Amino acid sequence: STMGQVGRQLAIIGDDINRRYDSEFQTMLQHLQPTAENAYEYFTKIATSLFESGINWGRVVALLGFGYRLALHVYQH
Amino acid sequence: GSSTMGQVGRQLAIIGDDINRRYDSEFQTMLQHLQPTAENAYEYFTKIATSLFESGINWGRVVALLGFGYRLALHVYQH
Repeated sequence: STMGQVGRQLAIIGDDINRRYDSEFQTMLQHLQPTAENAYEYFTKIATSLFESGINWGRVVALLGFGYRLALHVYQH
Repeated sequence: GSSTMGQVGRQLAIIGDDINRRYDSEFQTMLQHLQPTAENAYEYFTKIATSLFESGINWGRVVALLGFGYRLALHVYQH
C-alpha cells in the first residue's frame, strides 16, 4: 500500500514533466516542419549530436520525448 | 537543414540536463524510503508501475517510471 504512495509521487513528477517541456517540443517541431520523408534522418543525426556532446538519463528522456512528439507530428501530417 | 540539427540537439541537451537535476533528489528520497533489494526490487517496481499507470498514463509518467526503474537498479547494484 506504500506502493501507492510512491506511485502517487511518480504521477506528480510525470505530470510535471509532461507539461513543463511539452511546449518546447512543439516549438522545435514547427521550426523543423518534419515529414515522413525526413523524420528518420532528422531524428538520427539530432540524437547523435545530442549524445556525442554527452549522455545522461535526462538526455535520454529528452530524446525519447522528442521522438514521441516527432512521431505524433508526422502521423498527423 | 545542417546547422539546424545542432541547435535542436543543443535544446534537447538543455532540457535533458534540466530534467536530470530537477528530479534526481526526489528519486533518491523514494529509494531511501523503500530500501529495495535484489529480492524485492521487481515486486516493488511492478506494483508501483501498475498503480501509476492504472490511474492514468502519459509520456511524462512513462518517463518518470523509466527513471525510477533506472535509479532503482542503480540502488540495488550498490547494495
